[PDB]
Amino acid sequence: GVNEVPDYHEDIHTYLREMEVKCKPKVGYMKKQPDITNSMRAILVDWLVEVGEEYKLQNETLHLAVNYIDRFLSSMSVLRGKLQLVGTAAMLLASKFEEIYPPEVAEFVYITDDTYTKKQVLRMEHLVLKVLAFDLAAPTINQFLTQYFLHQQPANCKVESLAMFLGELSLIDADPYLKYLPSVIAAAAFHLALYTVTGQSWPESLVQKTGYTLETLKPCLLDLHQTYLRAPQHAQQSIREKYKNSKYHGVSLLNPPETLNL
Amino acid sequence: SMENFQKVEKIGEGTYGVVYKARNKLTGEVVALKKIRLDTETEGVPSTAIREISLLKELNHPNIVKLLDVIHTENKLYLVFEFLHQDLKKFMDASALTGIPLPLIKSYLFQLLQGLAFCHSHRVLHRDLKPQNLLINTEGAIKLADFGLARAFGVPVRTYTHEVVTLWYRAPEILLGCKYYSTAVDIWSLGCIFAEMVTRRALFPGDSEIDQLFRIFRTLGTPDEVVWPGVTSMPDYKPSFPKWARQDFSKVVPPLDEDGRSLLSQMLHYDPNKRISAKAALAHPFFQDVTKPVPHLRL
Ligand SMILES: O=S(=O)(CCNCCCO)c1ccc(Nc2nc(OCC3CCCCC3)c3nc[nH]c3n2)cc1
Repeated sequence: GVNEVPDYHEDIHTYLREMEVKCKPKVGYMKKQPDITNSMRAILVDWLVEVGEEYKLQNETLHLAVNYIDRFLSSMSVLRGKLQLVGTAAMLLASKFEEIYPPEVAEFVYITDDTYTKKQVLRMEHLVLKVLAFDLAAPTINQFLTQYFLHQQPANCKVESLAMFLGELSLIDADPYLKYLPSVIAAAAFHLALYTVTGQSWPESLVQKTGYTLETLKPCLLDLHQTYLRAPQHAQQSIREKYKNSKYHGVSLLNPPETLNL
Repeated sequence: SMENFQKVEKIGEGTYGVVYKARNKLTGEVVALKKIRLDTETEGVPSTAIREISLLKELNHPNIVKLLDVIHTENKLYLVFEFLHQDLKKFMDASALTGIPLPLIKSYLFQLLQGLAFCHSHRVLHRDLKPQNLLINTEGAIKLADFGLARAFGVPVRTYTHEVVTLWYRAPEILLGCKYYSTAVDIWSLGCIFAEMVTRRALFPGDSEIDQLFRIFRTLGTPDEVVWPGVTSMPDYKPSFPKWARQDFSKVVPPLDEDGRSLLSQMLHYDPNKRISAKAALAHPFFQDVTKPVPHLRL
């Protein structure tokens, strides 16, 4: 019924497909940053994951925050001692956009463990707003995943939670995932999740919807498969920890397939 | 930066900040300026502003009020909009004796449904439709304003804020505390507004949540599992609710014609799944003869 918005879901998908291009960070940005690295970004995103867990924020908020950090950093160079400040303003902003009850500024100063003052966080918020020019209604992996879920027959909670798990891991590593779009990562994550759990494949009904096939998903799907297999070893670990919870059906405990048989 | 704007008068106060009628001294354009004090020591830029600006910068439609610019001083933030001449509420009171001509009510509903379909097509819920928020111009347009309460939704929807929509216009699925609500809440509000345009008085003027429900129930009948499957299982549903018979819908708004009645009945359907969408309501026979005349009164 109306919760799945039957009269508007296609129009909305179409609209999101348009905005994800306009809202895409620039892929080569980290090369042009003098003092921060891919690894320093990983550490930050992993931290924001803890923050989301710590304040029981929506997963959507997390994805939104990162989109903001990535776009801001596409046009602003930032010293390593200030990277966390950018992230904190971003997470503050994301919460204001997405949360019914967002944490208050005072709390955000607190989890930066008194590195930055309230003054700083607020000024930074303002700055992120100028650079993003208030364009905060961005498409994310989850906005797509959530529509893809409507295609499984019947719905499987293990599949749903695993796909969000794999989407979230992609947020951590700019190389390679900074070059795929939200909709394509979601699609890879959906397939990989579905195949892992049920043995089934990216279905004809999503080919109709998205235009993507396994052949057009293969390159992303191959990177995602690697990340999955190497996760227990990755230096960053908060997402694995987060998805052990019953909340997400403990999917991070599942065994990745040895092959994708593509 | 506010260098080029000359103030004329205060218009009012909405969800946040204060609106002013101003004019560009260079172009001559008449504008409305939403001004938000940011003394900072509060909590920075308010989520109401962050939502209204990002949503409105995307929503470009002749029946959605137009955001022209944002001016962003260190401790003060100005939003420059297109200016409209009055709100629907004042117009209705100005039409106290004559009432509103049926072609103008007709036009207004059509336009309102366009603007709303466009919001819904762009994943935005307005969540505060009411005559105070609907603005008119001399040329015959009506537009949706104040997206302070609006939000961007996902598909399917999550649970969002419950304290939502002005009471006289709040849909029964919210009043019954249902964990999910969707685009149908905006239709209920436009349903009430259509009634109001015909009668010039609120359809359900409640003074509390329970009185609001009861006023709705005495008009459309108390809903059961037959008319609305799953009502009796809703968090704020009480089996002790009085069970009122449903009124012959011709009695709800007596002057309304058969096609009008049909449309209104489908906007006020209890079950959000069955309630007519903005998209579909545009093709209703009620609008077969629709034009866009100028208001019959000087604004
Ligand atoms: O109707 S008015 O003449 C003033 C009386 N209104 C009080 C409520 C009962 O009627 C009037 C009001 C607004 C405008 N024009 C207007 N109003 C806005 O909003 C102010 C309004 C909206 C929300 C409630 C607070 C006041 C705008 N936002 C962008 N452009 C605008 N033009 C013109 C005449």
